[PDB]
Amino acid sequence: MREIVHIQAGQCGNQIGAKFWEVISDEHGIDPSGNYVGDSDLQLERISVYYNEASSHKYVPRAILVDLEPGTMDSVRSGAFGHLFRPDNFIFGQSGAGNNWAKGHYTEGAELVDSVLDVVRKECENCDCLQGFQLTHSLGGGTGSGMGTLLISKVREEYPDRIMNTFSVVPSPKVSDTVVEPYNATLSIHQLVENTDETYCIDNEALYDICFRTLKLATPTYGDLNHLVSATMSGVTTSLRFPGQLNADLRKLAVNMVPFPRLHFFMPGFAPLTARGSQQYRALTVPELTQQMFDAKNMMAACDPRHGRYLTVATVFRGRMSMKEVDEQMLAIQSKNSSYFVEWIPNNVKVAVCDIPPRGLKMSSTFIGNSTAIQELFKRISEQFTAMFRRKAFLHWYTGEGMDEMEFTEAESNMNDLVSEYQQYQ
Amino acid sequence: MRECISIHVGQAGVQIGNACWELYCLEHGIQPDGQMPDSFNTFFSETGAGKHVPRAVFVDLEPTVIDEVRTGTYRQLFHPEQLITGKEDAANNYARGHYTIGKEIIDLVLDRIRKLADQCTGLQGFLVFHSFGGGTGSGFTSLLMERLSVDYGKKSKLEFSIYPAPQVSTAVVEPYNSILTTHTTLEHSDCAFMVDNEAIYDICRRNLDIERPTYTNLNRLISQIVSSITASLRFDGALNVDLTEFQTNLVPYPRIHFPLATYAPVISAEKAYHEQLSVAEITNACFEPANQMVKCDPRHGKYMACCLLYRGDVVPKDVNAAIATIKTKRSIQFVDWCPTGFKVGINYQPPTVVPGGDLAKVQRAVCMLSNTTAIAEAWARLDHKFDLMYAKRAFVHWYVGEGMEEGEFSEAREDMAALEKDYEEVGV
Ligand SMILES: Nc1nc2c(ncn2[C@@H]2O[C@H](COP(=O)(O)CP(=O)(O)OP(=O)(O)O)[C@@H](O)[C@H]2O)c(=O)[nH]1
Ligand SMILES: Nc1nc2c(ncn2[C@@H]2O[C@H](COP(=O)(O)OP(=O)(O)OP(=O)(O)O)[C@@H](O)[C@H]2O)c(=O)[nH]1
Ligand SMILES: [Mg+2]
Ligand SMILES: [Mg+2]
Repeated sequence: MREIVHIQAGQCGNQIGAKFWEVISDEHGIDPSGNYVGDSDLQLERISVYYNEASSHKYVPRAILVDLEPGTMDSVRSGAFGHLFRPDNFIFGQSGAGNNWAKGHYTEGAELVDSVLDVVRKECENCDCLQGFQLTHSLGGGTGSGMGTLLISKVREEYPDRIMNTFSVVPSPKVSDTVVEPYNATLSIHQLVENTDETYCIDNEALYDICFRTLKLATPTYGDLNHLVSATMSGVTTSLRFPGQLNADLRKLAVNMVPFPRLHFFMPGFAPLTARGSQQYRALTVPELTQQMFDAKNMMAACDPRHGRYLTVATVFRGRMSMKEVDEQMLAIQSKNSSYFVEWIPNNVKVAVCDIPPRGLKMSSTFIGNSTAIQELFKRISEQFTAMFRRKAFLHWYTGEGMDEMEFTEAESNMNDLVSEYQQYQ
Repeated sequence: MRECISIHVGQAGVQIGNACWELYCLEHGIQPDGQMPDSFNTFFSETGAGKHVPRAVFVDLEPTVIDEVRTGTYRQLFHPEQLITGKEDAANNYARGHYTIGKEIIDLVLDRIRKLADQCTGLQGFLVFHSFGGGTGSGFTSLLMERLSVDYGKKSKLEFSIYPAPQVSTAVVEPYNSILTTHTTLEHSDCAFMVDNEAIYDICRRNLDIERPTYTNLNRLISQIVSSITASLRFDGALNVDLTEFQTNLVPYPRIHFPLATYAPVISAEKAYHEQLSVAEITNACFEPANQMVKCDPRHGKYMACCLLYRGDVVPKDVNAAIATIKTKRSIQFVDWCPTGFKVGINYQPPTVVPGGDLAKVQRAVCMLSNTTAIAEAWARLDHKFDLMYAKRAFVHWYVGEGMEEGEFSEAREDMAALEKDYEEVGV
């Protein structure tokens, strides 16, 4: 009930996906074989949200692991909790399409788009009821940005009545493992402003910065970064996936967080983040989680909440607490940080709670926030784009494959029109 | 032979249904099975030899809520079908609940209450429990209340709205949906009770001394005021009060029917032994500017009428003496046209306490449902929230995309607007 598909793209999504189910399988006591071993029944009641119930009381996810090269999925099959996936949902290609958006969007994506539109069209109508669509990609690559953007663009014109979402790892200047990621991200955002009604602009820059000061780990691998994002979006969906004292599903938070269609680019968060040593000293309580998740350093994105004011936020808890200590504080947050919150919209918060905790912890939250701080993000990409676009550099990889030059100036106009709206309300 | 029944909308109403029916089953001695090892005739339906079942419907689009009941301890108590359950929630939207998703589910709930209505000899009215959050409690009740206005226009239509507080709002679009929901309740419902989440917090924080109150402790208090209103029917009393005369005393005008509520004795177990509860004390406790469960200033707003429903070991003289003390107090005033603002109700049933309940066992208790102009202040705060964001045209395209028109929002404000003037005019 209120089911939803799960899509990947590139190294990012497929690696995020591998740990997306490392935790959810633990939230339901699922083995890597797909077998149910968990003891609780609250977790099994809504197994149907993510899992097509297979024979021998087994469970396997929707999990459309799509990619333009087999290097990822050949790894995911060997990875832990990799056998539970369906092999039919391993939609591979010949060449990974490189970091070229157009060569991953127009032709080489079209070569494979029909193979992945049929399997989602299979899973979609197979579901009793679908809440929406959900994927995990990056705006910097060509795979996650070329076909991962084409894909959702074709799913909305096939299923426009259904809301959806996307967890897009945006590029960054410091952690920049790509040259043309302005072009890849400037062109994907051209579609995501209309082809998706909520985008969680995670950025790999912060996820290191969080793990140095807060976790204080000496070897943050990509997995350790993903363990934040995997346990993050699990919080976004825990409302509908488990019972709750107060529930906020993907639609109930999207509708009341997005005032205008263009303004739906978010930043997530996750309150309890501690070293293995400094956890015992910190008594985790709702007033302390709350101040920990509204600050600048906990939220995972390449922007500063201090500069830009909040429009809307939400706090999806995963603990058995009292709603008094929750909302008395989140009014106190808006009293202390009244300048940082917008005055037009009173009580920008949309709180939500779940009765069950995650494994190991007693309490947890997630901070989704639509701010004007991400103005600086898109304002920065337009600077990287404009400097690289003034001199028509790297275009012949785009222009030769397709991608007429007029479309580049259209993309920056929208993003310049996008930030133009954030400053309009700021 | 009175047959008062109770429909429930939203997790606000459903989780109150868990409290209200946990309470009633403790009153009559009904086990959680539904089989008791007359009073129950009002709320329950006898079946077989000893099996009793509640006359209610827990309609809720979000299946995650009702599954707590269908996976709970009252599984074998509630009739399986009257736990109506949709498939996709209204998601804090009048539009998604009022028209779009409502059409898919009215056929199940209407035909079930109709199976309860005709089964009842003669019913007084149905108790609604809908919050103004925006989901089922705002739109799905709007269509439900009007379809019952045409089906049952004569019968009383009560409700208990968890009105969003002005200082605190659990969601973002509560300033919208509460203003949209005002139309159906002022035109259909005969008297619409109001409750705040921030108000109940202050009671249980200050008096009961609980700094971590949960919704299983809030609703456990609204379960009592509802039981207080219905104990006149559900049990005998030396001076009973029926719903048709209850609302007759609060409602001098047809539109002025939005009272607040109050429940004086709210004290811990150890707190009980130290302080003896007298009829003149619980009476005076109700008239405090904070003991009521609506965030307002009763000192500024003149009272229009009241129905004090004492219950338990109570006598009438000290009620008649207590109310004499109230009229002498200068902080408590009444409008000129109303010489008498006190209706009274007594019954020999004390309030029943849930085991492991924050509430204490008291030999007597009182609930009063005051209709006054103090509620205009709470509404003036949220009407300022509405026109503020609505001036910016915020979140309207989520409604317009669902089917409603932009003109409807101004009309709903106009209905609330003229409603504010009514409390001001009668105050003169
Ligand atoms: N925070 C994380 N960031 C990641 C992870 N994996 C990749 N990335 C980042 O995401 C960006 C996306 O790169 P891709 O996944 O598209 C590599 P791929 O060859 O599949 O893309 P194409 O260039 O389209 O072929 C890249 O700049 C990385 O810095 C991860 O596990 N965590
Ligand atoms: N007193 C009290 N109020 C509640 C409770 N749960 C929710 N509310 C109030 O109800 C409002 C939200 O409406 P809900 O009843 O959750 O509506 P819903 O069932 O979520 O409807 P959908 O959004 O369509 O799922 C909030 O403003 C809360 O203040 C509760 O347990 N007790
Ligand atoms: Mg790639
Ligand atoms: Mg709900």
